[PDB]
Amino acid sequence: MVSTLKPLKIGKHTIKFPIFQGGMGVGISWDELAGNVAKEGALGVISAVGTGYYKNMRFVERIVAKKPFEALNFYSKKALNEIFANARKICGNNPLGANILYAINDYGRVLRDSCEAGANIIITGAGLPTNMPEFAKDFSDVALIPIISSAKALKILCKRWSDRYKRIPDAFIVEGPLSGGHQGFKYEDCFKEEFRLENLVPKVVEASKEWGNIPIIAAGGIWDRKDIDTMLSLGASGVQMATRFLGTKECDAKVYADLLPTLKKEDILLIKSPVGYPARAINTGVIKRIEEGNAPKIACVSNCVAPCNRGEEAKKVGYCIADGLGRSYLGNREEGLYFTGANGYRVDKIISVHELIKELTEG
Ligand SMILES: Cc1cc2nc3c(=O)[nH]c(=O)nc-3n(C[C@H](O)[C@H](O)[C@H](O)COP(=O)(O)O)c2cc1C
Ligand SMILES: COc1cccc(C(=O)Nc2nnc(S(=O)(=O)Nc3cccc(C)c3)s2)c1
Ligand code: SF4
Repeated sequence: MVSTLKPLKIGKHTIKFPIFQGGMGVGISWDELAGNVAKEGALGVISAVGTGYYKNMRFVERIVAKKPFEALNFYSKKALNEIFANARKICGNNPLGANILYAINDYGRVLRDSCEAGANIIITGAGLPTNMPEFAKDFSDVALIPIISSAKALKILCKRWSDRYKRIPDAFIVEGPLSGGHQGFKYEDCFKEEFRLENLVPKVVEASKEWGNIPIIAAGGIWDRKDIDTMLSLGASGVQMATRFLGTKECDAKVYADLLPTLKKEDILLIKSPVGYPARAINTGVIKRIEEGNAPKIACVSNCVAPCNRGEEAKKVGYCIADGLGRSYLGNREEGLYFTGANGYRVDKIISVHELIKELTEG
């Protein structure tokens, strides 16, 4: 209840604690997780990726081979609407974010869908999102947050946004190479000390100085209050954490509650991805199937990312990311694809979102 962490302003919104729960697809950070996180006073973030899978394709107009047909159904507006409404049944009008990656067919469509669903903040990575305000202009109060890997990207994004829209980002998330999901670094760079989050954050904060000290949120490998305090002492205004929340009871992908307490460090690895960035996965499910010669058949149905070119890169790397993550959300241990931060092996007990926030904020 008593904390020395101070509330964080992002645009017109305020969160009690300077903590983001990072967005996680597919079906990992939806209404239960984000709702309870926001209820606790942190920023709950709803992933807008693969919402067609929500409640086993409850809100898709067409299904092929048990998959949402095309990007209009993979990124389902009605599903997103219901997820946000259900989250607000828990967290009321407490701020909620919507996370949507840049490298998609229909980026503006999904951003505006998130705004119309009630998002207070849009968070976008997996690319250089130089045009978020173009699609946000009808929603003046929604804060816009790019995820970056470098101070150079901060400078570029601010200059482009300022020149074109007379607006700059409301915050920046700098994500390091210990994070879950995809990495904003080449595989070889993920292991180099120059790109450790403790080295990225000071550079991004110094670059931020020139544009009015836009708040900086450090993400990737942050485990406990000590890591939070380190990042804050390096100039960050807040932190974004995901793996800790991946190990909470309120996680919307229930499989993780059984997978994480058994997870060993040697079973976490960086793999190739149809998205075109290294992805940090657990060596289980579809990965194992690929190595046995029983890889699921690949034929693009959901058209989930532009860099893949409708199955070309999926066939090259050996798996479809939409199919695998959807199967994971639907409970497929044999063929699901499972992601984790580097810290995933440190999850022993599955605890409540409430006790996690208490651990992170007490004192
Ligand atoms: C399971 C999992 C799924 C993720 N999916 C996404 C995603 O869809 N979009 C995104 O921007 N980041 C994604 N990430 C990255 C997180 O939002 C977060 O920035 C990162 O994991 C923070 O590091 P930590 O996990 O050590 O706290 C994912 C991370 C994990 C662990
Ligand atoms: C449908 O495709 C899917 C399925 C699951 C997850 C995703 C996804 O978008 N995964 C992510 N993982 N980390 C992300 S990050 O934006 O925080 N870092 C980052 C990473 C790379 C580059 C830059 C600039 C920043 S995005 C997409
Ligand atoms: S084949 Fe490629 S573009 Fe199509 S759903 Fe799979 S990963 Fe996405």
